[PDB]
Amino acid sequence: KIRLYQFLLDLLRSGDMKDSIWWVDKDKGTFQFSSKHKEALAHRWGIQKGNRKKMTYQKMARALRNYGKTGEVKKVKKKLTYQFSGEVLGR
DNA sequence: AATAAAAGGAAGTGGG
DNA sequence: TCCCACTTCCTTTTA
Ligand SMILES: N=C(N)c1ccc2nc(-c3ccc(-c4nc5ccc(C(=N)N)cc5[nH]4)[se]3)[nH]c2c1
Repeated sequence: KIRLYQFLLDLLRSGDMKDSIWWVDKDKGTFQFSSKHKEALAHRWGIQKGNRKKMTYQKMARALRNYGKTGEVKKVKKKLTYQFSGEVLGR
């Protein structure tokens, strides 16, 4: 099954949910969620995974935070903003 | 207060 | 057995 960081990168590449997520500086890999429209993106993640419960942005961001140590995705000191690693952006 | 963003410990679920 | 890669639950903290 697809990994969360890959789901997000795929969305950013396709533009399919541009009202929920967008690049801030794509060269740096920084991206930002919509305050008002992030829940619809979280719902889509849960449905893609076939999880038992409805996915929420809160639970999706809980998963995102686990990438902090390994480095695939890091939180940026800006509202609803995160940053992919160079490895993730290259691969 | 109401609302939201951010955090993280801990236990549960998948598929190896 | 026991890690993967989250998911789910609950509580706290800050703005
Ligand atoms: N509404 C808003 N416009 C808004 C905008 C930006 C915000 N940036 C925050 C936070 C930053 C740090 C926070 C925090 N540091 C913690 C340490 C420990 C724990 C714990 N559970 N031990 C919890 C913590 N939370 Se909250 N809140 C914002 C709100």
